[PDB]
Amino acid sequence: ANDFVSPDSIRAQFSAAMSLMYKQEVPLYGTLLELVSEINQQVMAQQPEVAEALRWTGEIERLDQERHGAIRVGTAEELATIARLFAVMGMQPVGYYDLSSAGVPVHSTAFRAVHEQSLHVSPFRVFTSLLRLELIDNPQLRELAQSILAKRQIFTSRALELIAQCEREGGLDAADAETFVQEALHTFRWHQDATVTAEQYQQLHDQHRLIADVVAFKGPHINHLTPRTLDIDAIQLGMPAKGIPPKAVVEGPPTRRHPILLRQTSFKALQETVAFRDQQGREGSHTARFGEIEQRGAALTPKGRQLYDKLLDATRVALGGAPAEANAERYMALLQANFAEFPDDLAQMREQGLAYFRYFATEKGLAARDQEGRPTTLQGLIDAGHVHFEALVYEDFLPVSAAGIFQSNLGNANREAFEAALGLQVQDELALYAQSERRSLQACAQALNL
Ligand SMILES: O=C(O)CCCC(=O)C(=O)O
Ligand code: NI
Repeated sequence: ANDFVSPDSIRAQFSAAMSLMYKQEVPLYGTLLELVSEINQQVMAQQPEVAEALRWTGEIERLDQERHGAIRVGTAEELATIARLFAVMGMQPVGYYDLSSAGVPVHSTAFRAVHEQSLHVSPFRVFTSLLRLELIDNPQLRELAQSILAKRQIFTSRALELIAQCEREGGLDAADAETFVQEALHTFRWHQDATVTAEQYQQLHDQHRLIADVVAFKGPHINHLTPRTLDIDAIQLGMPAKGIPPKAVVEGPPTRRHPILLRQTSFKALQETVAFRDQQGREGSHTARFGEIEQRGAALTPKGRQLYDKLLDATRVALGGAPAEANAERYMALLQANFAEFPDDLAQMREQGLAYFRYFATEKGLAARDQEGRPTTLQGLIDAGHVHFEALVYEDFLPVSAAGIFQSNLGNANREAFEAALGLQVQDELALYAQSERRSLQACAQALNL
């Protein structure tokens, strides 16, 4: 037909380019990647069941480069335009996170691909928050932020041209995709020179460090990039030795044979300097960049997430409120005890409808595909070894803040306001998981001549 490259391939290239840029800016991220690779190879060598699970789902091939990014934007126009940028790469808005509950003036979505085959080529996802200036009570500070954000243009003209070209023509060829990746990178690069005066930065920062992070810079720099490890417990044991001691509180469920959602922790990655126009030849302020690591397990159904939320809430009530480093050991013990009630058996997770799964025809099943008298049900085919299943991996967010901006774990006027700013409706991640499960069953039925 045409010579356009796949949006999935652009996404993979963009993720790799973002990772190279971030590693140049934050060398301890490179240190983390080396540790992740070694941990992951150890798991696959020592745990054949994990290696086989990743083979069945195709995740073995996506794992090494799998990342998420997090960014914050300041205006509705920025959010709507960034949705168009991400669409070039097959990254659509999935989910709505209203973080005003946890005491942060933002609401968010995650831009990512949605179909198992797309995700196999690249599962790159960018959690994108929009600052809500109307939640800044001090009028003078809100007016300052609005004035500063209105002046900035976070996209290069060439990036905007290529986005419009992609929309009008239906894609980009390889050369234009390469140009697009490099132009898009400018939006996310770190810029030391703040766009405000030293005093303006001071006012923005004391209200909330997140407000200065958004308002005082040229654009939405990478807040962090997070690689995927197969064993967060193991990586935590290796991190202090590399100068990235992480938080003892691990967000998410406790250690499980069959992980659910994701587990996360964070560390201090770099102390950065911020420079101002009015105070040159003088010491500029400093700001910390935080890193993160995650392990991704099974996507949960509504019923599964209700159980997860219940047991996590019970853990927090038993602790007395806020999990902190000072009570980390007690919290982790309470977490393990309360989550004993969440089945840690794939067969029960499936039969009780707690997680999503993908199903696959086995070699034994394929060899029998012309036999009569085979089992008449899905369970019978599983029991006879004709169908194999594995959990469908979670692609979304608890969410958690590496920089400690909000309390962890979350998910109509606010949603309507978000979607009006975004320019479209967010997709339902749970519906998308159900569709992936259903597609696997249909492919299995065809492969087995059922
Ligand atoms: O912008 C932030 O502070 C955190 C964004 C959410 C996130 O990255 C995660 O859940 O891993
Ligand atoms: Ni993150």
